Amino acid sequence: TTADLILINNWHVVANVEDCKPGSITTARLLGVKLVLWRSQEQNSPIQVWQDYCPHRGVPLSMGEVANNTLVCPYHGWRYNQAGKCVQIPAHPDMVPPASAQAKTYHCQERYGLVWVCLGNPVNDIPSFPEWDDPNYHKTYTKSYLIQASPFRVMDNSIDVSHFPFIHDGWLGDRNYTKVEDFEVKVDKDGLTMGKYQFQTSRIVIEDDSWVNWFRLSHPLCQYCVSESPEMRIVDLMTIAPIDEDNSVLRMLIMWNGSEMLESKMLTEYDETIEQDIRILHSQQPARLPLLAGLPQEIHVPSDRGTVAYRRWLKELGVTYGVC
Amino acid sequence: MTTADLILINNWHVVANVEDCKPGSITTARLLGVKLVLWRSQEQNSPIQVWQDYCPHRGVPLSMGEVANNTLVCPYHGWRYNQAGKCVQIPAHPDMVPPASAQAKTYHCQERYGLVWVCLGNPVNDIPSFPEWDDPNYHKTYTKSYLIQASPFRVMDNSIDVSHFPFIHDGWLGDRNYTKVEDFEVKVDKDGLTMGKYQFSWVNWFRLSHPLCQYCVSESPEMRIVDLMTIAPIDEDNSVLRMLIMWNGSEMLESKMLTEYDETIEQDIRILHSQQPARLPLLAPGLPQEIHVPSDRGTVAYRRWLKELGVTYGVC
Amino acid sequence: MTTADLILINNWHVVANVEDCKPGSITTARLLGVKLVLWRSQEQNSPIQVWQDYCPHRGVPLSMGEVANNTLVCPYHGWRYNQAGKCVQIPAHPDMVPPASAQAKTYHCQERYGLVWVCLGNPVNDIPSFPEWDDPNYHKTYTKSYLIQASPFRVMDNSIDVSHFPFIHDGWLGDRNYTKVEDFEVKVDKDGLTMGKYQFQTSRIVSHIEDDSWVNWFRLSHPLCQYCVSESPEMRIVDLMTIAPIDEDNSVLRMLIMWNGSEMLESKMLTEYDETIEQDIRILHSQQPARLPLLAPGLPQEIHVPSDRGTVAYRRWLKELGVTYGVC
Ligand code: FES
Ligand code: FES
Ligand code: FES
Ligand SMILES: [Fe+3]
Ligand SMILES: [Fe+3]
Ligand SMILES: [Fe+3]
Repeated sequence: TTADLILINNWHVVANVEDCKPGSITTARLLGVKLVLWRSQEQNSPIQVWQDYCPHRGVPLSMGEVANNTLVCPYHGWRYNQAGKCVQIPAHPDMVPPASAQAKTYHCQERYGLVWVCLGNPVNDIPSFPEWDDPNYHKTYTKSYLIQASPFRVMDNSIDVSHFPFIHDGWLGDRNYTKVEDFEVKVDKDGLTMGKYQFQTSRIVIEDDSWVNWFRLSHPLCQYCVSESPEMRIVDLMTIAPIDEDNSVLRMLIMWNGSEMLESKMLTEYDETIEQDIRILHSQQPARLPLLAGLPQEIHVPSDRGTVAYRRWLKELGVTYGVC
Repeated sequence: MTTADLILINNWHVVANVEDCKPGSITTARLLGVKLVLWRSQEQNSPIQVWQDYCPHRGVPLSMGEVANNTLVCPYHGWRYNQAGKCVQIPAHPDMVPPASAQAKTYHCQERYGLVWVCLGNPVNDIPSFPEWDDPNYHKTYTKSYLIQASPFRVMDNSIDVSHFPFIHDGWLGDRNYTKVEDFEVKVDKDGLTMGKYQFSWVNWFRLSHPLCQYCVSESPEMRIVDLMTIAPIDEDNSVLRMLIMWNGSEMLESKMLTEYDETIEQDIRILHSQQPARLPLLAPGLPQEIHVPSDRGTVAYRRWLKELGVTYGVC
Repeated sequence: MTTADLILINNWHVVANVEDCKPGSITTARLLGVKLVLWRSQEQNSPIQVWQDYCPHRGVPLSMGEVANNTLVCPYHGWRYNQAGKCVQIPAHPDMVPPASAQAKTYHCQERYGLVWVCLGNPVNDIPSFPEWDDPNYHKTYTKSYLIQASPFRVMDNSIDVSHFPFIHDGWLGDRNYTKVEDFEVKVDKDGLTMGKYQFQTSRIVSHIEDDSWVNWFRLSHPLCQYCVSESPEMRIVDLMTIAPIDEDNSVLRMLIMWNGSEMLESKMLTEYDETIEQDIRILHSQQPARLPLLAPGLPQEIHVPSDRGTVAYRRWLKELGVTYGVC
């Protein structure tokens, strides 16, 4: 579509590396752009991420096939090498393909088992995830969640902490303990950091009903969360793929230093609470996130200081896509 | 799809039947482009609140919450709104007095004839009158609601139209062998529009003081039937039709009367859904202009009335 | 919606097959954003009327009515319209003189090749010619009608294209081992767009295994109809493809197929066309932008190679004709 600079020139997860097998074709959408992801059959072949579009007659390349180290358009069989250049036009086998015959290619990097894509010029680093190679931690990935809400409303809901005892009653919050103690938030050059805050709840992951959480966003659509009890530490990297201004894909990478056998329960806790959030996200109007300044204007109370700082951060960053 | 037409925004409109709103219940409706939430506390005889279905904190519909004591509680962070619409409790800050702006947008609501009437503006006009409501010799019945994909003014146009009876209502209100329409009278003054007696047996007349409500009278030597038809204007292109039917014959006719009304309402809806343009064409304006014959005098009068009232919503 | 393009409004378009308009029948169609009603009286050999599907009294579709004698009767108040579209009876006022405005909007209709052609405007062009129609050497069959969510001009672009045969029609109209496209000529002139004889290699289900060299040729005098001749040393197949432009983004494709060979080939002829038409539709539905891009020195612009000379010439011809509907 018509996204902004902090968005176009940043890295976004569009797939799990396990989604992209050798010789395979898959698709995604990012910032209004249709993407094709493909790999040759070679062992550990790299992933190409291109705009899903043959410039000859406008057919999606994802409808084609991988042949050797090339992607072949189904309509007239033009073949594109790994750099996106047309190397063969079958109707004219002795013709040099015109230089214009080329797919639009994007930057792709595999990191944390996720496929990261930059549609522009990649001036930012991929967000840090310190536990990735820590041998004390195990990992698991949630399924993806397609959410009919603005990506910035999706992240707003993930920075929100006061909703835990209501839509997450029995999982992350306690309807008996609704008060939200004070906490600190700072927005600097490291992005947005929400400081330590304690909340009363036990988790399927029992007398352990005191958890201290904090989180950081260096990237407005990624969040690194740390949730700690005396017994265990759980971290997660949530990535929100902005399909367009009104639709999102949520993925979460979870790591924990307890027993590896907790994996099933971890995925259940996250699945339950994600779907609880999605019920609210789908209902919110207007769909795009209102920035600080028909329907009434938003109201803020002190426990909204982090979601207020997020709206302020988005404005300073110059975000206009998916917001209002 | 909202309106500034005063005759619409400053008027009363039926949005529900009172039996639909039990104590402790939450229901939804739409009126003139606005999403409404209707709720009652669980105490007996509790009043009906009708609000814009929206929490001003983070934009969640209040209808997704729950009724607790005398309050409607938003599901997202549990802000509690009392029957007057004021937020009385913000659970994250139990000792804080909520901001003055933590307020639901509330609308006027009145129960009359067993229906829930709502005014979204200033209630300048009054609810249409219905004399037989106070008459112990008349039984009453309510049709189900009918959702119609047509402009509410085209819906009312079809109810003022009387020459179609022998065609789409053949066998029920008309007879294909008697198609000629005899002369009848219609006047528009500032009591509204009033169809003079006519007959296709049954002698009928009707009047509208409200452009989307109709009071019909149908009389025979045996008995007389009155109905109050109300057309809820959801937006410019969608309507909810209800009828309140009263009659002074045997009460056991109810099942048949409901069937006769159901048959002919559905015959009308088949026409209403097909008509183009969707908005009602007013007089003197790639589709040709309307044609009028003498038996259209009532629907012509209706188009003239709507122009004098200044209607622009759902009309062209 | 509608178009002011004269080449489209003042031209003839197929909207139905004559077999779907029985005496006494009412059917519907849509053409260039206009809703049509097609009807016939019960009489033997009655003509087909094609009118705007609209009663000017209160705006009801006349197609919801019924045919009575030689009139179409609106269901709402029973106004009766004769074959010329004039209202002859207003039942509420049986003695009145119906106003001149009580008249359906009527269009030009003409049955040819067993198809119903309609002109919404002033017919300055003729229905395209299909010489084999009157040849008793030739058998005929009609495909079913295919609703396609693509611009009618993209649908025709795909039918002018020949280099795609060995790919999406591999095993039917081409061979993945013979993908080179021989040279051929194209002309845009008084006749419209003509692709000269083009030889390609394939065996086909409608002929013998060794009959594996075919020669195609086609002419469009009308930008949404195509007369195509496909010939081998063993058989000659001709077809008249017609694309009904429902609106800018939706089309109805019909094909009338004739061949000079055994009448028993009919089932195989319909199988081949159905299989290849559906392969073409899979591509058509995927193409973006939806409207056909014209020539012009967001999405990257089209590239053209020499075997595109016919589809390039088509884009040039459409601009020369003044087409703006369904093109970009
Ligand atoms: S459209 Fe891709 S090769 Fe022609
Ligand atoms: S959205 Fe209603 S309490 Fe926060
Ligand atoms: S709308 Fe056709 S006769 Fe009245
Ligand atoms: Fe949550
Ligand atoms: Fe009726
Ligand atoms: Fe084809």
